[PDB]
Amino acid sequence: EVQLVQSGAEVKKDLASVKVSCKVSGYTFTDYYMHWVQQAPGKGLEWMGLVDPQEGETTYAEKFQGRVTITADTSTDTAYMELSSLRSEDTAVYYCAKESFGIPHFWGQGTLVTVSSASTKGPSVFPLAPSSGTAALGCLVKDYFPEPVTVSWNSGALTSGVHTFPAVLQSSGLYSLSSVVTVPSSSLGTQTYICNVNHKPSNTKVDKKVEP
Amino acid sequence: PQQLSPINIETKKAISNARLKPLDIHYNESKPTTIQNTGKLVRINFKGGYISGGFLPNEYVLSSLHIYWGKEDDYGSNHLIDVYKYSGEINLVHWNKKKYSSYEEAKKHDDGLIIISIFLQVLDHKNVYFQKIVNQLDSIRSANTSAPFDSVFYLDNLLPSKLDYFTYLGTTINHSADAVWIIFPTPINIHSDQLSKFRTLLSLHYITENYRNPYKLNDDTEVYYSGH
Amino acid sequence: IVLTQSPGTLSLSPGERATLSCRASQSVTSTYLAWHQQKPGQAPRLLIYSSRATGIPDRFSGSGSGTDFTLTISRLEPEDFAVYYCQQYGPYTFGQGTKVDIKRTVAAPSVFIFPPSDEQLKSGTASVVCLLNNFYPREAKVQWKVDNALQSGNSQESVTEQDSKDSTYSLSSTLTLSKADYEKHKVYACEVTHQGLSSPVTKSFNRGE
Ligand code: NA
Ligand code: NA
Ligand code: NA
Ligand code: NA
Ligand code: NA
Repeated sequence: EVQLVQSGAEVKKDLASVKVSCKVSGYTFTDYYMHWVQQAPGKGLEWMGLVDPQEGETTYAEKFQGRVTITADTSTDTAYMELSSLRSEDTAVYYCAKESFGIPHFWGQGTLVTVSSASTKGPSVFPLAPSSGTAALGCLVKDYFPEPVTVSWNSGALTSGVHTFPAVLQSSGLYSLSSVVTVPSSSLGTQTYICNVNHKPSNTKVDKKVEP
Repeated sequence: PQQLSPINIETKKAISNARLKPLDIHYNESKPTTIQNTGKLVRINFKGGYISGGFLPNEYVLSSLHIYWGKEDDYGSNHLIDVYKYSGEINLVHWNKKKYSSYEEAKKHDDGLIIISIFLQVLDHKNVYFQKIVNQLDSIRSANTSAPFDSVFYLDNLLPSKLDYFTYLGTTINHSADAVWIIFPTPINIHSDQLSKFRTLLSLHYITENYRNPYKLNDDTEVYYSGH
Repeated sequence: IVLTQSPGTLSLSPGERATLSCRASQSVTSTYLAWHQQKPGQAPRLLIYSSRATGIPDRFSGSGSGTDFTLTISRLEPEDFAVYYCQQYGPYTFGQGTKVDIKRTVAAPSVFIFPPSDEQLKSGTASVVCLLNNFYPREAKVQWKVDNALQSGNSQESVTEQDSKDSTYSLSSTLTLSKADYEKHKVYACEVTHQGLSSPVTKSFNRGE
């Protein structure tokens, strides 16, 4: 019945303005309110504002006031959300959402707006070899922007006992994750272990043999 | 210049024009969709319905309805007739669809909006038709809250018994847009218990009153009156 | 204005009952509070507004008034394990969130230190990783020591989501230094405290060994 189709994820430099969209279908746009919500990565939900699409009358949260503009296009059944002066901390997922009983009833899928001065750089994969009955080994994926990056072991053959961690943003602005696997120590010298790193935004496919 | 709304209607100063034909109201096909508490007032959204004839260039389609009231039953309408005020006011909003691409656009032009004003007068008589709206108010007690109008309701039944009218070029009540007013001075009658449910609605505090206080009729502004 | 949910995180098994609660600073006028479910990497979902949303099953039920409200899930399930939020309307402030994880027996971290690679050292920087694997609960602590000088502010960390097959959390810890700074010390180590561990564990290596 009701579908909310939001615009695709964006990457923006500092001091820029992004305009996220929401495409609405399966109900009368103007008969209900329309909400917008923030969700920074890891942290929880925070209400940004709302709009009456019938008259285009808005009220924003005072926290977001001035640096946000919600709009509603009754012709194209499209709500919009415009962030004014973008900053590092504005990196978040932005949900449009249809109101139904005073509150956001049906949510959209969000739009991952990401804010950085950092240019598109490919990673540098380095090994995490042990020395030393089970043993750990891995690959450190480093110095890359933006997200995401996929990692697999032995061309997707070794899935069991694996842990690919979430990334951390370094002070340089570039992300840096690590992938690891726990293996029997008896099969250390015999069995080969290769990590398959894939970072699509720079076309950087890298395979790395992991040996002591 | 702009003529702010609402105003007082000096019946004695109203000018009678022969170019007014009889007003023609077709709400027979108009079914309500959702009812809304906007934080400031009750709004009832309509699909279908239009008005024509009279001084109108063409058909104007029915968009929605607003409801206004006061702190006390005796004084709560927007517009006034010779400084007399009714208990409340229904504002039926229409726009020029023949011409414009949208309501949103219609607001931008002085031929875009036509708002019919129906007066609410509290007597000792439960209005069976108006009750249908009253029955909804629990669903929209919270602010900025929409809900499906959950009953059968013909908007035609809220029309006055006498459809003689005043008309003037004013604005919307919130001053957002120019608008032409059609004001029926004959009110429909309701009970005090019906109007009291509205005052329990929450605001953006409760919405105990929501009418706008009147403005000076501008020197160039004329108010026309049709003898039905 | 301000809502605070209890607990910080609520641990339980399938089949039994979950009692989530949200408490507020000021009176929630006319008792207008709502409860939203959010599974990871996903859109939130309106459960209740003590009013059932259509689509939401008979398991769930909300209640309360004033400044004390409670979401109750009788007869849990595996899909029900998510992050939960309470919202106050009728403004629109959200609760800080309650994470519903899975109740597993008290496990302990298999700790492993990893030195930097020579290929990285070429560049001019060096990364010292410390892995802690498959433990419960999530609350773990890691302390880096360089010549037994206790380190802070040069560490960064990650944590995996609760692993779906064995109900445990793993943890990376990336210590970072320049090659000049790195090549002026000997004994690099990671001290790992955890509740499951009856006493603190250390793991370590000596540079170039
Ligand atoms: Na949904
Ligand atoms: Na060797
Ligand atoms: Na014009
Ligand atoms: Na004003
Ligand atoms: Na004004």
